[PDB]
Amino acid sequence: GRFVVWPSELDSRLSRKYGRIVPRSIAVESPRVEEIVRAAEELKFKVIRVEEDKLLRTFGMIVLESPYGKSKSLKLIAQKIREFRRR
Amino acid sequence: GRFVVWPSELDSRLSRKYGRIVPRSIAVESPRVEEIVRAAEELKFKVIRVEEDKLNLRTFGMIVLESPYGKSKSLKLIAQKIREFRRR
Amino acid sequence: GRFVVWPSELDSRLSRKYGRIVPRSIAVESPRVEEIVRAAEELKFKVIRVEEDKLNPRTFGMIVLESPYGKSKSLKLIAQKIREFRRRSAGTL
Amino acid sequence: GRFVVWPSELDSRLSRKYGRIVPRSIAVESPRVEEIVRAAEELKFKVIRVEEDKLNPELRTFGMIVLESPYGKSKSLKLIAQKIREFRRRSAGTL
Ligand SMILES: [Br-]
Ligand SMILES: [Br-]
Ligand SMILES: [Br-]
Ligand SMILES: [Br-]
Ligand SMILES: [Br-]
Ligand SMILES: [Br-]
Ligand SMILES: [Br-]
Ligand SMILES: [Br-]
Ligand SMILES: [Br-]
Ligand SMILES: [Br-]
Ligand SMILES: [Br-]
Ligand SMILES: [Br-]
Ligand SMILES: [Br-]
Ligand SMILES: [Br-]
Ligand SMILES: [Br-]
Ligand SMILES: [Br-]
Ligand SMILES: [Br-]
Ligand SMILES: [Br-]
Ligand SMILES: [Br-]
Ligand SMILES: [Br-]
Ligand SMILES: [Br-]
Ligand SMILES: [Br-]
Ligand SMILES: [Br-]
Ligand SMILES: [Br-]
Ligand SMILES: [Br-]
Ligand SMILES: [Br-]
Ligand SMILES: [Br-]
Ligand SMILES: [Br-]
Ligand SMILES: [Br-]
Ligand SMILES: [Br-]
Ligand SMILES: [Br-]
Ligand SMILES: [Br-]
Ligand SMILES: [Br-]
Ligand SMILES: [Br-]
Ligand SMILES: [Br-]
Ligand SMILES: [Br-]
Ligand SMILES: [Br-]
Ligand SMILES: [Br-]
Repeated sequence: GRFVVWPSELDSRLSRKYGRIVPRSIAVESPRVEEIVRAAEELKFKVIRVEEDKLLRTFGMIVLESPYGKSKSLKLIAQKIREFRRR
Repeated sequence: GRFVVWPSELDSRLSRKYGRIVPRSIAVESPRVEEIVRAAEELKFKVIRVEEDKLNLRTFGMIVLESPYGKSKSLKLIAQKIREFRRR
Repeated sequence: GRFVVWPSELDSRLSRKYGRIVPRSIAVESPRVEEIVRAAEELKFKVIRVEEDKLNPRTFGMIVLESPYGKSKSLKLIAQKIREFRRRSAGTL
Repeated sequence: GRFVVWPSELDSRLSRKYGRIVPRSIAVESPRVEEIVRAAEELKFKVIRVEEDKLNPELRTFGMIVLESPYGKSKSLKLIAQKIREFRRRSAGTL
């Protein structure tokens, strides 16, 4: 359905307590808003909103619409970002 | 622990497909960012980030919170506090 | 005209080099986005967009407004309105 | 000095009433936040803050940049606009 993706949810540098949701092996180090959006589009998810504030440290959020629930979508996104990085 | 809260997650005007997470009876109608921040503060959750963009005003936003509880339980507690504020 | 207001433009805590536009005596300490919005509404300026980001540590943002005056005059009027708001609040109760 | 750049200030698609500061021929069509940042960096300005919000009505964009420049804002906006025009000509392969 529709949900928010917060980059920390996919960040392998973080504990679950600090925001990571995906298993650390699936997660990637310091995922960027730009990478998440790129993956979402490759995965044919609809991008509803992308907000980014850079102060440079980046703070951001993405709202997505997907054929699947958030958990599954986050994994597909993390895997896609890993692909991007392996090339 | 730490997690994001997107207002649509506790919006009773939305189906689960369109973003709602909490049970529709606990959900509240059109929760505002300010309402969520106020509830979090009353619940002694730590507010880490609050972003809001308002256009023409239609609002878009997110809150990052630190809670002793997981997101599901925290969203429910927040919804209840918002209901309480509104009732006054 | 339509123009952006950046809160630092009227912040007396800041030097001109760091972004303050209005004279220091008219500027106010740490103007909040919400106060600028309230001032604009009392001044009958139309608010087109309000963006704010608050980070735990604090506040960043911008307001797009329409005003019958140029930006420089409008900033001064907003600063003076906020000064009035804060004073009215202080004397209350 | 430090100041804000609001992309509409240099957007040739807009009238002055809707926010455009610089002359229309210097302004460029729909300058993107990222283009302004790229221009500022090329011009040796220092970028302090960049905010952008993109909403699906591809996406409608809203944003602002805080910059530091040796020049006043009016001249900096013109320099930025003309630099973006140059980048775009390069991307188009038209000099
Ligand atoms: Br774990
Ligand atoms: Br989380
Ligand atoms: Br993006
Ligand atoms: Br949204
Ligand atoms: Br964040
Ligand atoms: Br699923
Ligand atoms: Br996987
Ligand atoms: Br989260
Ligand atoms: Br954060
Ligand atoms: Br939103
Ligand atoms: Br929970
Ligand atoms: Br629960
Ligand atoms: Br409760
Ligand atoms: Br402006
Ligand atoms: Br303007
Ligand atoms: Br406001
Ligand atoms: Br706008
Ligand atoms: Br700022
Ligand atoms: Br005037
Ligand atoms: Br524009
Ligand atoms: Br505009
Ligand atoms: Br004009
Ligand atoms: Br005009
Ligand atoms: Br012209
Ligand atoms: Br022209
Ligand atoms: Br032009
Ligand atoms: Br152009
Ligand atoms: Br164009
Ligand atoms: Br950028
Ligand atoms: Br050089
Ligand atoms: Br800033
Ligand atoms: Br804007
Ligand atoms: Br400089
Ligand atoms: Br100059
Ligand atoms: Br100017
Ligand atoms: Br151009
Ligand atoms: Br061309
Ligand atoms: Br040519």
